[PDB]
Parts: sequence; C-alpha cells; structure tokens
Amino acid sequence: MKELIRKLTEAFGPSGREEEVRSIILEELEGHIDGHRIDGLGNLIVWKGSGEKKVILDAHIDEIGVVVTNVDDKGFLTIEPVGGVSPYMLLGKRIRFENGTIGVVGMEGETTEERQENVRKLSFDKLFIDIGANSREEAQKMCPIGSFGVYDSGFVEVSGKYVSKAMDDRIGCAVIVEVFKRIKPAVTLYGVFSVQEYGVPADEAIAIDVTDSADTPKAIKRHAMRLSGGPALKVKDRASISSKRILENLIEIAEKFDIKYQMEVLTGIPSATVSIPTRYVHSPSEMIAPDDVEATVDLLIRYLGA
Amino acid sequence: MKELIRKLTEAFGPSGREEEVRSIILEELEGHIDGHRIDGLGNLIVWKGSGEKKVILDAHIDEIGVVVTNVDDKGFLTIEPVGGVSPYMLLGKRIRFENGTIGVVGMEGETTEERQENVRKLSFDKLFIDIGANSREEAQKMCPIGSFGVYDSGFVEVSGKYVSKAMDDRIGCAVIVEVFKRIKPAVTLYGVFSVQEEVGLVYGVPADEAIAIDVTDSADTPKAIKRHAMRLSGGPALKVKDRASISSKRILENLIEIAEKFDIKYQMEVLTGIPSATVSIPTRYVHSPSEMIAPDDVEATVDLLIRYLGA
Repeated sequence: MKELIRKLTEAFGPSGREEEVRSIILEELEGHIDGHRIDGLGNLIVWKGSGEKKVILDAHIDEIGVVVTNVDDKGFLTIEPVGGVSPYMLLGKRIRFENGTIGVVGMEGETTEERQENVRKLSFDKLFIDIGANSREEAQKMCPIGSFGVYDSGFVEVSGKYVSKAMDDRIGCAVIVEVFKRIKPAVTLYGVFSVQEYGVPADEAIAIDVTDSADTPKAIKRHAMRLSGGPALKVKDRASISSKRILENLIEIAEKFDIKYQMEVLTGIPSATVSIPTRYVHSPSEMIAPDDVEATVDLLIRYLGA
Repeated sequence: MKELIRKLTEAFGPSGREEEVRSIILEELEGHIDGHRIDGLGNLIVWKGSGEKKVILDAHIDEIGVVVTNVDDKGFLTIEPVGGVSPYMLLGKRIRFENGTIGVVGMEGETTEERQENVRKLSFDKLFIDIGANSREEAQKMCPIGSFGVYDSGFVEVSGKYVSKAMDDRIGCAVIVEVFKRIKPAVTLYGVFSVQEEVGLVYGVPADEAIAIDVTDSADTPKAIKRHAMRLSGGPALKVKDRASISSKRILENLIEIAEKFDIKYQMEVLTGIPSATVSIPTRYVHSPSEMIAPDDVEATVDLLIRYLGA
C-alpha cells in the first residue's frame, strides 16, 4: 500500500478541486471495479460484486487548506482557513496552489515586540502568503481571489511509520481502494469517495475515517487510541439497534480472524465507523502505522468477502 | 427562470435541515461559478469574476415549518413551530416530512363549543398530526421526535403569478442564482446562501458592498389602505433604512440611478460592518402555503443587479 498512500496523500484536493484525487482513485481501481459514476456534486461512486446485501464504504476526499480572500497592492495574499487549519500550523510554512504555484506564509509585525504580541493570540488576519509577486496584477494572474491552497509537504517514511499531509482522509480512501483491489465480495460493495463539503440504496454503510492517536508525551488518558492498536471501532450513543449490530459484527470478525482492534470510546441507513489512529492530525506531517491500515483492510475483507 | 423557482421553492429545507436546498443551488450553479465553499456556520459561498470591487449578494435558504415534539399512544404527533408559522395556517393542511412521510393536521375538540372555543384562541398544543400510524412504535419509526416538516404544497401558476411555499426567501436565492447564470461580472461577485439563526441564540469574506435579496409584504390586497405600500409588478423594492451609513446610502443611490437609466421598474420601501442595501421581491401571503409573486418583479430585480454589477 505504500505507493498507493504516497499518491493519494500527495494529490491536490481541497474542497471543490478534487479532480486529481478522483483520477488517481479510478486509475488504481481499473480492472477491480464493475463501474463508477461521478454525481453532480462531485462524489465518486464505484461498485463491485452482486450479492444480495448492499454495503457502502465511505471516505471523504477533501483535504484542509486555505482560500485566498484578498490581494494587496504589493501582491501579498490574505487567506482564510478551509477546514481545521490552525494559524500556528501555517507560520513559516509553504503552501501549494492548483497550478503548481508555491507560496510562503508570513506574519505581520516588524518589531520583535509586535511579533511576540501577535503570536500570543495568532489570528488569520495577521497572516499573509507571499507568492513572489510584486504587484496585485502579477499575483492575480498567478493566484486569483478564491484560489485554494494546500500544505506543500509530501510523503516520507519515518522509521517504519508513514508521514504525509492529508492522512485525513486520504488514508481512508486508500483503505477502500485496497479493499476493492483484493476482495472477492459476498455483498454488492459500493465505494463512496465523498466531497463532504447518496443515490445508492444500501443496507449498511461503514465510514472509514481517522481518529487522533493520543500516545504522545504527557498523554495520561486511559482507553486512548494508539498507533499499532489496530482499527478503531467507534462507539455511538444514540445508535439504532441495526447500527450497534454492525459494530458487534466487526468486533466478532476481528476476534474470529485474530485482527487487533481498539474501541473508540464515547465522550437512515444503519452505519458504523472504523478509524485509522493518526498522530498530528491537521498538521503537514500526519503520521500512521502501516500495520493499522493493513489490519483495517483485512477486517473489511473478512467482514464483506467470500 | 420558472423551473429554477419551482425547484427551489419546492425543495425541503426547514431551519435546521437545509442540505437539499444547498445541493440544488450548487447543481444549478455548476459551470457558472469559479468556486464555492461552506464555512463553519453552514453558509454556502460562491464566487465569479475578478474585478477590483467586491460585492456580496445574500439570501437565506431556510424555510418555516414544524418540528415533532411528542408521539402519543395512538400514533398522533404533537408539533411546535419552526420560524413564523401561524397555527391558523396549519388547520386541515398536509405536512411533508424529511423522509417523505405526509401528515394531516387536525385540531382537538369534539363538541361544537370547544372546537369554536379552540379555534378562536388557537394554539399549537390544540393541534396534532395524523400520519396514519396506529401506535407510538409505528409512528416513532416513521416520524421520530425531532423530525422536521414543511408545507406539503408546491409550485403553481395563477394567471401569470407564481404561487408556492417558501417564496421567503427561495425567490431571493433564485434571483442570485439567475444573476450568476447570466452575468459577465465587472466586479468580484460573491453569492452567500445563509442559514438564519434561531431567535434568542448566538461572513468570512471581505467585500466592499453587501446586497441582501429578501421578500417584503405586498400590501395591495383588499382593504389594505396604507401609504408606502409595496405592490406586485411595481418592481424591486429598494429599502430606505433609517440609520443607514453614508456608505450604505451611496449604494441605494447607485441602484436608483441604474434603475432610472435602464428603464427598470422599482419602488422605494420605507418602514412604518460592510456597507449594505436591501432589495426585496414584493410577495403576497407571506408565511402561508401559497406565497405569491409577480414574475416581472423577479426579472426586473435580476436585470437591476446585472446592470449594476456587470460589464
């Protein structure tokens, strides 16, 4: 799965501009699916198998980023966050735009005191992006207002862990692709790669997401999700009887096929959530353990295969 | 523009559950916008054009409706209003719920005395909804407590007028969508399709002007004898706000000159942050299942905005 994860996480796909992610998913899936369609909103749906039960696997394809909301007379860009990007995560970072344009995030403030003041309550209105332009007209030609940017960081192996941008939720997309690549389905299996800001009848829906891995220094919460603890199965409070049955089925599959799993504890179509534990979510260096990803693929193949 | 208005007014989108309206707006705008996003509050923002002046057009997407608050042993539903729904508008009416269920609104009272007494001081606790269930369990599965409903009434032409539910403010959403479909912008044009906040509770884009597209009561029905009355076919109603800023008054004067220069009908409405103006569609029977507009007012409003914002 290494190369699949590299391609999906490094692909450009902020909200509304996910064409490259869809193309990679379809290229990886060719020869492994029976059909596909892209609805009016941009959701990619694929399907395989013919069993009587219909099951949806859903992961979202958007990644967090920024959107340009203004350009000044010297060509510097003003931005707002798209998704959960913290302004502290952007200081000194490079941002990649759709056409390959790279920008540098700076912070306002000339004196050392003003900068110390701005970082103590850092706000997006104190940030700007420098794309190397010298005027508004130069910047507009490169990066018009309304342009989306993403982290300019890529995939790297860190002593057996995988680190990239957009593990949330490209790792969920990767799991679904790998399931379709390997499975001999006992159900009719739909893969929904949603834009998340469907037209398919189904009996069950399983969302493949990420959850925060709380195993870094000074984490003292019991029942914390951790890397290499396996897929995290989500406990729901207001869940219907049918939703809780999906969860119990997955637990039974895990124990019967000897797959490690962990329970993510409480704080229309029946549904369950399976999550990949991830460190540093919403940073340019989200980190997963490949054995958790492989266990999640195995879990789904054994639950849905025959 | 008729089909756009039909689809928007008939769409399911009570305050709290406006997803289907947002999807229709985006599908209708496909190919006519440069981008879109949803902010934290759930507001849908679209944009087109690259001019130096930034203008927002704003309309809200939620409609009035009801919410199920209880289910009795015989399957009958209790409801409370969402937004400004009068119980008098619900008597004998059919309600459509999110999952497609249709319910009938009835009123308590068997004696002709308490019925007459109930209807002269009508409250929501005297109303119930019949969804055809025979027990609590059946009704819970069809329409659980917390479910939202809207008028089960649709779009109809009435001798050249348009009549539907939720003209307030789906006709404003329709104006903005149609502007985006037609316009070659001289500005950077934002469309903001907003959700209204519940009374008692509580955009991301910098811009030079914001223009709200709303409905205003058309006071041209029998026995309405008030001056300053807006009328159907009198054109867009330009709001004269009492405490308007210097910059907001400048926009209003701009729109008047545009309207006068291009022979666009308009009427001035006087009541009885970003510089802003309000442009309203005259509407009869607001908050009823049969809100009525004149298509020429809607066309004139789109024309006004295009002349003001387009090159």
